[PDB]
Amino acid sequence: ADLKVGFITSLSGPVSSLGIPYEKGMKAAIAYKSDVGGRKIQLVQLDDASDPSTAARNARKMIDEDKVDVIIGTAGSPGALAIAGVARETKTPLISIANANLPGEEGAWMVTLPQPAPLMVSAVVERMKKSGVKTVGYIGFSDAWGDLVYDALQKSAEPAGIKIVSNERYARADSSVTGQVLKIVALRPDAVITGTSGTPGALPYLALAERGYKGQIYGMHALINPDFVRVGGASVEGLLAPTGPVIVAEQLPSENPIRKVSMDFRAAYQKANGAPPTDAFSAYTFDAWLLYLDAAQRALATKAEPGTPQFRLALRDAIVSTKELVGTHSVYNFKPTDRYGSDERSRVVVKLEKGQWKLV
Repeated sequence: ADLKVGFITSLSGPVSSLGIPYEKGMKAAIAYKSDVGGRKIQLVQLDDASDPSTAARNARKMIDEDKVDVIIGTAGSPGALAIAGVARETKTPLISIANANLPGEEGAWMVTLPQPAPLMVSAVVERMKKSGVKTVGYIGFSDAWGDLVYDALQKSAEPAGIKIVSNERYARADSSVTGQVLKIVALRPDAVITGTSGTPGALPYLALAERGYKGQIYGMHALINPDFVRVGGASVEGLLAPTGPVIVAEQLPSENPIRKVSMDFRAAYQKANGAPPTDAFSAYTFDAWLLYLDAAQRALATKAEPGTPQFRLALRDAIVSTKELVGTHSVYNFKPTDRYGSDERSRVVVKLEKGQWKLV
């Protein structure tokens, strides 16, 4: 009989601008393949309105009523963590497409697809190494994302002998960052990296250029989007950042196995949505589908019947032991005790040139 899969994203509320791409990634996925071992897949979708309490109610309804075997996770981290808790309580695996870190047994029934920030930071620290960087200044948000980037910068740069000379912060809604950037320029670091996201992430770069900074400028994958690019304008020219390789698949060498899968994704996204994709979030949903397709195939070989707790366990067990699954964002290798499955193949460094991201 058929195979039921749950899909929760945000089509309303403050993370709809990510839940909409996520859904487009699900249409691509369906266009690429919609059966496992000859068995059609029935998708059960609900909208969490960017609300975590609603995401958890949605999950319970899919699990208790529709009897889905798995859920492919939602557009924000709060909602993803909410589903993760229902995932554990109901013994139903979750494939999270948002960066959700729930370590230990509490997260035994989830995996997290997006690359963890330290793996992304290490990529641009490696670029600093070959670029002659001996001093780096940091400026980032005064929240958990700013903290995480700076902590990963400490743990990656200091072992490699790069001195961090500034740790300035600012709030997301701040209009000015002049004071902080004045202190950074005075230290004359060889490079400045920021720990930011969205169009507020452009503020420090605009300040550095008005202040006349002629060093290298770095930033995170959260800055890879056309809105940041045009707000940054000339001030972000030459910006170095890590990215999941799908963004620049057409530039990848042929030995990079992510090029072929990324190209399959672009064609399937083209077929279902009418235009080629340019965002990272649709690609995460694709990878989640690829992971489910592969893990389902293996769980079906165990003779456990879909729609039963036993198959839910088989599917979880297959997901969290996946080996060498080539996706658009990573080559996924999962172990039961770790929520993440990305390694150094999960990211490349790009440079912003004439408004385009170029593989370095």
